[PDB]
Amino acid sequence: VMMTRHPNFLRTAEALRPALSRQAHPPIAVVEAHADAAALFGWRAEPVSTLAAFYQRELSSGDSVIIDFGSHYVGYLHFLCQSAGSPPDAPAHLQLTFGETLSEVCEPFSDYQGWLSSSWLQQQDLWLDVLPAEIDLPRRYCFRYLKVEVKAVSRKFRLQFTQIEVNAVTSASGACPAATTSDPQLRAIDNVAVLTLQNCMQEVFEDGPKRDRRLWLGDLRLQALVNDVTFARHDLVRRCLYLFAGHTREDGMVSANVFVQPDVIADDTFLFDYSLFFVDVLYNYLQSAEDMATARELWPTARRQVELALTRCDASGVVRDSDDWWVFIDWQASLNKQAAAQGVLIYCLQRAIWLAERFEPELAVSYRQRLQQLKSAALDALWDPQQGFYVSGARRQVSWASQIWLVLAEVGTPQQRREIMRNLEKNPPAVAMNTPYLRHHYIAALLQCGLRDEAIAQIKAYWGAMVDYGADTFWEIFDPAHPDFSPYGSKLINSYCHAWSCTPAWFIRQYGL
Amino acid sequence: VMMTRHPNFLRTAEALRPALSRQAHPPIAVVEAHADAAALFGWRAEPVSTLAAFYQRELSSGDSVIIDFGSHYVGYLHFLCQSAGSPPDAPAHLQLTFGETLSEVCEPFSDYQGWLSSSWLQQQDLWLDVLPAEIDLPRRYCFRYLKVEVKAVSRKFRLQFTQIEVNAVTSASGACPAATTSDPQLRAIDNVAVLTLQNCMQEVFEDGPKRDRRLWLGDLRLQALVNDVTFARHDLVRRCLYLFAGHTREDGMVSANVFVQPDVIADDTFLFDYSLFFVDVLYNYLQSAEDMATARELWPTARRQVELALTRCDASGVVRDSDDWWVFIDWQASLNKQAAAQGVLIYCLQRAIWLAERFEPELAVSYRQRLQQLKSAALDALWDPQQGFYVSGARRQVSWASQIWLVLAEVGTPQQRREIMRNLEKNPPAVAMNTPYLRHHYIAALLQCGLRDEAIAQIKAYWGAMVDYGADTFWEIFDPAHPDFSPYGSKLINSYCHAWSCTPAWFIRQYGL
Ligand SMILES: C[C@@H]1O[C@@H](O)[C@H](O)[C@H](O)[C@H]1O
Ligand SMILES: C[C@@H]1O[C@@H](O)[C@H](O)[C@H](O)[C@H]1O
Repeated sequence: VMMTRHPNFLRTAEALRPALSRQAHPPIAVVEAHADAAALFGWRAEPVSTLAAFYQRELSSGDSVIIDFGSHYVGYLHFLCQSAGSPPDAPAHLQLTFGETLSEVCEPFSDYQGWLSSSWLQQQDLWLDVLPAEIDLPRRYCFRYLKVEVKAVSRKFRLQFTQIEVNAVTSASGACPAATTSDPQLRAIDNVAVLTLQNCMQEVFEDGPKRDRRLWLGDLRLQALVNDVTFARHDLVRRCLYLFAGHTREDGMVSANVFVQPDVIADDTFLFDYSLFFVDVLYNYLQSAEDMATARELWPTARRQVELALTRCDASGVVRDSDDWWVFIDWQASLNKQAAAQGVLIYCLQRAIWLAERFEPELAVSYRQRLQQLKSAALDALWDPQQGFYVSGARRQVSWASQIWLVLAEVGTPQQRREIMRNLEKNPPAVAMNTPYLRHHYIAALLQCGLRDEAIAQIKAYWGAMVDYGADTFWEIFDPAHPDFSPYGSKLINSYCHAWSCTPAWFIRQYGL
Repeated sequence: VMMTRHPNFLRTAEALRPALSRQAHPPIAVVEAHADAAALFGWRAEPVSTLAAFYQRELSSGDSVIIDFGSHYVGYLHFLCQSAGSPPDAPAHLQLTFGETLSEVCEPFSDYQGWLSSSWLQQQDLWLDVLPAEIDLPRRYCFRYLKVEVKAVSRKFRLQFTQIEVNAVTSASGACPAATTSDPQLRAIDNVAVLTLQNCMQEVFEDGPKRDRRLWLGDLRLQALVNDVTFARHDLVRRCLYLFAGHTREDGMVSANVFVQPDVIADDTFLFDYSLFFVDVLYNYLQSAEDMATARELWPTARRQVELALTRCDASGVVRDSDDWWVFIDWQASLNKQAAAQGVLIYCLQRAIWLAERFEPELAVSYRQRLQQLKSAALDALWDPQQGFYVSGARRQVSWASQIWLVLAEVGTPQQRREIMRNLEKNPPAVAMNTPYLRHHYIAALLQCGLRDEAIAQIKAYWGAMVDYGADTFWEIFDPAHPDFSPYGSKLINSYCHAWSCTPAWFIRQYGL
């Protein structure tokens, strides 16, 4: 897999690396876990003591506690501990376990049976040869709960903690305007959304601070919108644009995600939709930041994503389907992706035209003709009048995703599109949405068709459910009908702070809901 | 338990802290373990590749190897490793296990049952967030074999080690005269002995570098003898004398062992014999180093150990017996210790007299009378003519230890004592010796009675057995009839480099065997 580096673009990205603010926080309580069928993933917390009382305890082999930090934090653990009893005559062996949910410190990691690496699960053994001890752990953890287990000391002495804190980090340490909304339930959702984005904003826009700690293009697109009306760090959107542009496949296609440690390496994973989203991110960045220099410099990268995407169309102007993981759309293994991909192409071509009008007017003429072909081809090949929905693939599957994306693409007439959104509400497709990522687009489609009250009710029903369940930050994965669901094969390795799920802040602020 | 600090003595000890020499060593092979009934603790090594070939390997989840370092080392692990395949998209989770014997990296630590802390078992989990990686582990390990297990990486990449070394440490980095002996089997034993002492000589004379990494008085006594004819670091014997003298029980009794991290703390463990051995260590130090200043300064400490010990005698001059752990002698739970303790008292009183002659002549007069009382009382109460052995305790137990110590004490006549050592041949006592520590004294008793050929044969039979089994260093525990034996409950937590077992070097060199 041949790649191409662009030193000029990478030097621009490097110069825009943000400083991180570091800030200490103590935890709020010691708790005990109780298995409970009717709770957040089967486990309930009960407060048992303050921390001042825990600092008086003298722990022996086998003793363990769970520390509730009170909110969701990303950062570095610091603690002090010391001996009690006789002079300490052996190392103290501890085991630490970190969780975003309570369930992550109650279910054993040894039972994880998924296709992501188990190494993402947060855990650390320590051997203290000398007491008293001052410990600053080097790895960055993302957690609310911390389990501390004394695996082994000798019978001659006991261990005693005197201080525990987390040093939390973020690049979103600037001001953040308060939301106007007079609706208390939307306010609560906005608060959770903003915290979600804050913890994801680091040296790049990370998708999730526990996992994958990495810049992805689909995620970036949504995060940039929220950033726009919260922390307004346009320099960081610019940095992330130059990163994707600075290291590409040799034919010019941008990667789905980028690493920045130990140096900038772009992944060998390529997605039809994420590539095209480079165009929409560049367009939204121009609108919000008003930086013509950057948009002009990066336009060729955007244009190239379109040149390459258009080669996937057959003679009749419909995107070819295949069984490999060629486009993302949602975490839904049974989803045929052809129709949704057609919609993404048409959506992003439209933005390529708006950009072309400024930087390459002559090309906009032919792009406009091409837009028309694709929309017509979508109607001819994909629309099914009897069902009132678009079908996808050789077996003519009906999904939510197909409808959402072809409505956003503005295929057909405004009243046809409004009729489709009513059809979802009264006659729901079989293949459902699994992520707040895809739900974001459902909301956008509702608003675009002037269904404003329906969009408000939908934000409240879906994201309000996560809030009512007790979420501090919004989740990577959420299907209300199956709250245990994981595409990875364990809810333990899902992310519970994922910024592609924090767009309600944008909807609420931008549309004045 | 009230203690007393002596700042003057501790400042002298601190000023004599030795510099450590650090020196790099590569391992010699990759091996595979095979369960084998007739081998060193049930496990046999087979070489499978060089290290140059292992540095070409690309390891995935579940792969593991065993690295043979070729000898016994004490020090710090350094290695480099890097990614292969796709760009690394998750942390690399490794598990390291360290063993002095092969069995320690083959038997699972999770099965350890014992009264010593399991935290002594050497083990370390690592999560590498970034590759390539340069790793220098901070803890000091004592090992020959190293197991390296890749617990988890993702399917997209593999791990590849490019260098592995141990940085070995010791304070015995000076010259060391070669042994004269023309006997090839004694030469082999001397080589193993010298390496044993070398690894135990650190910032103090440690009893064992894996465990307990600590200065004990009984161990010190034997280590100082060997030091005398090998590395000749008298400054270190002096340091260790001032440590025991510098922090005592409030009534003046020295502790059995001393900690030196984070500061000097003497243990709350007190042993009749180890306390008295302060006298013999001071005496041997004067003979070898010729340092009258130190011996004069520390004489009051020595004298006080005798004052206190003599209070354990009844009116008739026999030491009172009890079932608590009041005296050490050997790791033998079934041993009645009264007779051996009587012998240790008489042995150490004799040295207190030789010291008193120089620093307090008037006291030697009464000590000489007391020596006579104790020897007489030993004959009257403990000698059994019908059996030709000394008995110990109310149940008149016959042990090896009783005979050994009362012969070293020079109770009775030279011929009586020679007849006792012959009797150990013809009617071996029921309660056997479990350590090379006690065996050292058996050898000394043989030599003292002029049984020189028998002492040579006994060094060869016992220590030669450990060599023939494949030992790089001599062991803390060794009963030939039960090689699996542990007073701690698992052979995993025994020490396999214990300097109280390296005295053959002294015997061989000092007596020109
Ligand atoms: C497809 C890509 O990878 C998944 O693991 C994460 O959910 C990420 O947010 C998504 O954009
Ligand atoms: C009794 C004392 O402690 C044991 O654990 C060690 O074997 C040490 O060497 C010994 O001197």
